Amino acid sequence: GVLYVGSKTKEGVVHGVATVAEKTKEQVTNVGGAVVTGVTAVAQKTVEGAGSIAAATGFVK
Amino acid sequence: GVLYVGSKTKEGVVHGVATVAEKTKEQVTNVGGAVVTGVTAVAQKTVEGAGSIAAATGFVK
Amino acid sequence: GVLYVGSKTKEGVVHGVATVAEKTKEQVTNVGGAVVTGVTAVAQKTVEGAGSIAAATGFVK
Amino acid sequence: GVLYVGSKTKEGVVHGVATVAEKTKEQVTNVGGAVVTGVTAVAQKTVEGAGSIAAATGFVK
Amino acid sequence: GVLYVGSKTKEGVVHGVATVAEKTKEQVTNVGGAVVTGVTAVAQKTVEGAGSIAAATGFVK
Amino acid sequence: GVLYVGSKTKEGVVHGVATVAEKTKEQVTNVGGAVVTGVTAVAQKTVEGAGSIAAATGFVK
Repeated sequence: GVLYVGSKTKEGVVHGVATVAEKTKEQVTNVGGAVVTGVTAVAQKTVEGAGSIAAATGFVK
Repeated sequence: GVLYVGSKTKEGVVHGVATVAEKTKEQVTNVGGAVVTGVTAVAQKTVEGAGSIAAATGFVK
Repeated sequence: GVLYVGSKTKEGVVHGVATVAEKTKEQVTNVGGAVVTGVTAVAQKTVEGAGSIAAATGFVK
Repeated sequence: GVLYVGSKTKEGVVHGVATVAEKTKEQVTNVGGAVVTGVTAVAQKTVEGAGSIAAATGFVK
Repeated sequence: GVLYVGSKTKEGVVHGVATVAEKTKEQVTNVGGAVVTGVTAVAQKTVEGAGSIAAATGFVK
Repeated sequence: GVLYVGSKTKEGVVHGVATVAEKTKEQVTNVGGAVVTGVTAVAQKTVEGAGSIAAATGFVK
């Protein structure tokens, strides 16, 4: 079906994901999967089958 | 069916996910799955089948 | 069916998820699944089948 | 001596002089002298001597 | 002496002099002298001697 | 002496003098003298001697 997105902004500002750490001993950072982060961000049908986007670290020390 | 999104903003400002830590010993940060974060953020039908987006760390020390 | 979203804002400001920690020993942060966080945030039909978005850490020490 | 004028407005709107007439036979409009009309309008020492600003029509039919 | 004018506006709008007539027979419009009309309009010492700014029509029919 | 004018506007809009007539028989329009009309309009010492700025029509029919 139809999906109409119309925007008439003026002076937009976007930040997406942001990670910060300090004085840590052991850092592990994992980002992704389906991050989109726009000014007119649009996502549709990220999975349309028996499929996975499991951005799963699995820290097993 | 129809899905109409119309916006006529002026001077919008967006922050999405934001993580901060300090003086930690062992840091583990996992982000994703279906993060979108827009000024006109739109998501639709993120899963349309027997599928998973399980952004599941599984810290097993 | 129809889903009409109309907005005529002026000077909007949005923060989404925000995590903060201090003096911790062992930090574990997991975010995602279907975070959207817009100025005109819209989600629809996040699951339309036998599927899961279980952003479930499972800290098993 | 000192004359300090400080303003920190936001969204100001000013109209100055405004004349309107209708169905008149004989119209005579005279404006001036020391009209100032600002958003931070300031006037000082408009006359500092034996001088005149007499915006005086003198309709003598 | 000192004369300090400071302004930190945002979105100002100014109209100065405005004349309107309709269905008149005989129109006479005279403007001037020391009209200033700013967003940070400032006037100072418009006359500093034996001098005149008499914007005086003198309609003598 | 000092005369300090500081402005930090954003999106200013100015109209100065504006004359309108309709269906008139005999129109006479005279403007001037010391019209200034700025966004940071400043005037100072418009007359500093035995002198005149008399923008005076003198309609003598």
